[PDB]
Amino acid sequence: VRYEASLRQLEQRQLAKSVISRVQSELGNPKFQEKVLQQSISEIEQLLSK
Amino acid sequence: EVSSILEERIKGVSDEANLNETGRVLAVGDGIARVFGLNNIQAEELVEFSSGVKGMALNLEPGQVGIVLFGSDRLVKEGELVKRTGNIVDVPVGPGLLGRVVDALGNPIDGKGPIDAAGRSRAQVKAPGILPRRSVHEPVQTGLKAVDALVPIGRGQRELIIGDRQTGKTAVALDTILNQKRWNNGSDESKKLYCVYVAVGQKRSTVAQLVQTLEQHDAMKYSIIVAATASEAAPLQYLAPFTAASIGEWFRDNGKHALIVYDDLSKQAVAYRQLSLLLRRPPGREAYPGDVFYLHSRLLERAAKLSEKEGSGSLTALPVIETQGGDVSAYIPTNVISITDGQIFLEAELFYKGIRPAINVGLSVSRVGSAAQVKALKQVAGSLKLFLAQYREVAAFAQSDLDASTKQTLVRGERLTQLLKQNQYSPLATEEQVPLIYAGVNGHLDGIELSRIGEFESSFLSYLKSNHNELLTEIREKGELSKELLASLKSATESFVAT
Amino acid sequence: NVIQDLYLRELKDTKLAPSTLQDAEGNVKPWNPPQKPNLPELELQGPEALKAYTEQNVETAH
Amino acid sequence: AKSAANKLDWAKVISSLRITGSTATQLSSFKKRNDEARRQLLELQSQPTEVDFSHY
Amino acid sequence: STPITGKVTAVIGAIVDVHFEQSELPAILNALEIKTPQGKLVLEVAQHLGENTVRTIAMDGTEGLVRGEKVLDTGGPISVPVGRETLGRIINVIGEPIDERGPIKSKLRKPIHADPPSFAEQSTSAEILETGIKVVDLLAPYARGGKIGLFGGAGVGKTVFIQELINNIAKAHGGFSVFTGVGERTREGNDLYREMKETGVINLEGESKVALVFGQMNEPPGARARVALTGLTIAEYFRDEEGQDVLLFIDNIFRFTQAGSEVSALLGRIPSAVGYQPTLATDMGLLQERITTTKKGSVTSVQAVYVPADDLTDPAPATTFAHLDATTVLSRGISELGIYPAVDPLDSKSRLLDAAVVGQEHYDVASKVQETLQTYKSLQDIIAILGMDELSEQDKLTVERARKIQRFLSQPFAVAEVFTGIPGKLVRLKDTVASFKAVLEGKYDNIPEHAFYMVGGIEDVVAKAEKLAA
Repeated sequence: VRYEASLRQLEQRQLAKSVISRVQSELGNPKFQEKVLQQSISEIEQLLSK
Repeated sequence: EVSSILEERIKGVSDEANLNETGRVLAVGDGIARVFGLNNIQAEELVEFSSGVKGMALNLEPGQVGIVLFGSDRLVKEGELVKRTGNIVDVPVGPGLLGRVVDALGNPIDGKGPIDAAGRSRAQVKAPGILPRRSVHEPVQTGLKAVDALVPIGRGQRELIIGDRQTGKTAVALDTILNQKRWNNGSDESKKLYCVYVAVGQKRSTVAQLVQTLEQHDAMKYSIIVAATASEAAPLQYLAPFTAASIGEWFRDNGKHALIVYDDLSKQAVAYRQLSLLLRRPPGREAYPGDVFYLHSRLLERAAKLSEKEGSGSLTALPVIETQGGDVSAYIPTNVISITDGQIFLEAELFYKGIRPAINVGLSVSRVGSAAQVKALKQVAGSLKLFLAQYREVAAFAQSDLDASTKQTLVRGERLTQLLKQNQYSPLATEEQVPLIYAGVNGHLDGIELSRIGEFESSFLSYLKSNHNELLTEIREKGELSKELLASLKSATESFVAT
Repeated sequence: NVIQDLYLRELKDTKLAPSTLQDAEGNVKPWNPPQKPNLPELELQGPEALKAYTEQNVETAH
Repeated sequence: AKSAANKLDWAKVISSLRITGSTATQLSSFKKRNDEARRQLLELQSQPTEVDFSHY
Repeated sequence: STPITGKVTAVIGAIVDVHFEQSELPAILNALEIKTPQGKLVLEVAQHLGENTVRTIAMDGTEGLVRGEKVLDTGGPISVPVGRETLGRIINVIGEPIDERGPIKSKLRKPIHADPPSFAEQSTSAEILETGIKVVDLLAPYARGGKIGLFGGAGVGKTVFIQELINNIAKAHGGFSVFTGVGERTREGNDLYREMKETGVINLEGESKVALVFGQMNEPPGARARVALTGLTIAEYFRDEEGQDVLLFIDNIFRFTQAGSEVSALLGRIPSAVGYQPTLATDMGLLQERITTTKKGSVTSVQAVYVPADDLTDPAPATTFAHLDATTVLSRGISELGIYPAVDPLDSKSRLLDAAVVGQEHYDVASKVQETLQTYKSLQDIIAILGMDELSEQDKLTVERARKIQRFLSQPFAVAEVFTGIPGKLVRLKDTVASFKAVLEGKYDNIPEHAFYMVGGIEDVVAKAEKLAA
């Protein structure tokens, strides 16, 4: 059970570092541009609701 | 897997970040960010940085609002956006923290699930009024026989456990908590004291041992451990007893009784010293801030037994003060002694001489005292106080040809001193405290050889348990010692004395 | 939105490397084997004792 | 049971008191008494006899 | 290099203020490097003061500095080199050698600031380290992964005590050790360097089971502060990354207190009680919490402390006194009596002393030893004035046993083959329990007091009884 719990913790932190690799992928892509448009219009809609 | 659940939770945040008032750090040095913005901020309000740091806002100055960071300065840098959370500090309160070691914020440092407790209520609130209280009369029994007899403790009161550093000050305290398991098992919710141990400045390894010991004795399920460890920041340490008190309020308000052990306010003091100095407020007497009296007093009058219209409840407290050289003359001890209603002063020499409990009987007083004493135990230990008084004078008579009376006192007294030894981490039941002391009172134990006192004690208890646990249960449940019971006890003791 | 992107990217791309049972064996304590019935506890064995006890203590001290 | 054995043991100690040469009878009795009390601690030192394959 | 270019504005001692440009953003706890003919001066960023004007602390000296001088930013806490190639190499504060065995580092460097492991991380242990020093073992049982503390007054052979510990425990020990010296004198340094080459713990060829971090008090207070941080991270690298258990050793942490007090004052943070920094407690806490038994490893720190004028009521020793697991106090009187070690055993308390924890026999014996010695001390006043012989025969026998025991504490030391000439004694824990038990039983009250003096175990005690007899 002890190695099982350790392995679960280890898997999540390993997969966390794989997420860091995905973060670097997102901020490179012109998904960075297209999601900025989405965020921009979302802020327009949201802030207009204020 | 579990990762998927977290990602779903992240998808579940997307909230409009229209921060009505933001701030920008102008300069951050020493964990004292000076922020430009925060126009309508409430004092002591919780602020969230870009660094994610949490803070309180002790200084609201006109040009800058001087946040005191709870967080580390490591990520903090100038210009950092300072979102105004807009909520003064609050912590979950409720029975959700039973068997939960939590930090001040409420994060479970033991990670025994995210704390789900009844409500989150603010850290500081002012102490109960005159009429919102009714006088103490309900005992609380710590299992430590000497404590229960020499300085009997009650409910919703303060009374110190002031003693020398690392004499297992925490051990003396922990013993009380352990005995509360017996009463906790008991149905009445005044008998259910939901203890709160406030581990202040205590290294995480030490508290881990504490937790482990508590787990061994299965005490984590009435125990709550508010933890501000050695690493935990001076704001957290500062607000830690206040935060803890609020948890206690839910129980108190619910009319239940509970015991909060602030250990040690001396380390709380240092944190305030650090804070005051960092805000460059002049440090009071003994370089401990001037409003330390005010700080401690604000906390310590929250320990109170409420009135019966306020649903007869309490938050009993037992502050622990660390006496650096044993100086109760030291500024923080003197202040605290004045504030509180009783003190118990453990004696280092006694500790060294292996007398554990190491209590200095003279320098221990309880003002509530015998009002909150079991009647049975009161009867059979009024005598004990007087005997010990003589024994103290006849202590110096241990340097010999002595008056027969004096020599008798010396014998009786020595046997008593050994009787009041109670090996650390083993509480005793009240129904078994009372017979033993009665024997000593009747001088039955005087005859028994000192070495054979120990053998006598455990044996006597089993002998009593076999011979008449009818008597023991009767004594326990009546809670009084009737002439018939004391008669039977004298006889029973004689029978045991014969063996 | 980045929220969607993060959600998408992480979930989709999730990489789990599995670890051998053999590696687990190293990292865990392995089972201990049966204790065996063995000899049971036995006293008064042999008529060596019987003759000895009868003969030795055929008398009490006067 | 063992309490029968031991009641008879201590009765025999004070009987052996009245005689002599039985001054090692009581020591044999003491040894068996020891082992009876030991066996009780053995039997009390009975940890669970099966795996907790329910929870664990 | 980095756009983060600052021009010095004020050299006001170690405090050196830099004026980074508006675009550029530094951060607290960073490390700035300024190329100088005196290597690269490292400045640790400790405040932001506004308009990207920081107040930073120097590590190296500040002579010849020119205000206006371009300042590169490392970009974060000082980065040492880490590896298993750190073993048997002296590492200075910035990481640069003093052993002069060229590039120290495996393939890694690490920052010297790191966080103390959380409550969840903490893993408790009741394991018992054995010193092999009989008095220490019996009357102050040590613990593996502990935080042993060599509290004492002025230079009680502080280094000597550590050397003995390294001589016994380290060689026996299979992990690594880290010897960290905070402001230690270079005479002592040269002796230690030589000494651990001699004991071969610095194994000239092959791996060394110790690593070295020698700090000199000559180095400015700033460097004195972050030599401690450096050493701490090395131990963490061993504990964590190498996974092995370690035996950390730090020397002298009062020097760490003094250093911290000084740069607090210089930072303008008005020094608190007895001139000791207001941040003393929290700084201690970061160091101390960082040293612990994790699930990654276990590290047994032995930290020397200098108690000014033997006043432990002074806040700085007293504050440290709380944080340490296994205290010992070295006393001059006992030293003068010739006993090596000089510990006053009635002034030594180790956390492990719980009756079943150290074993009931060990405990019972230790209660008896404590009483026997305590009896001699209490009776010393009576023996002194009233006279020796007026005391009870029982009391006198206890005194005689105490005098024998007192000199049975005297263990001649291997590292005092230069301080006494007489070789060491490495006495097993079980052997010590047995031999002390025997003495208490009075089985060797036919053996002279001086036939326990400066000799080991029971076998030796008998041998010296015979030797004196001959």
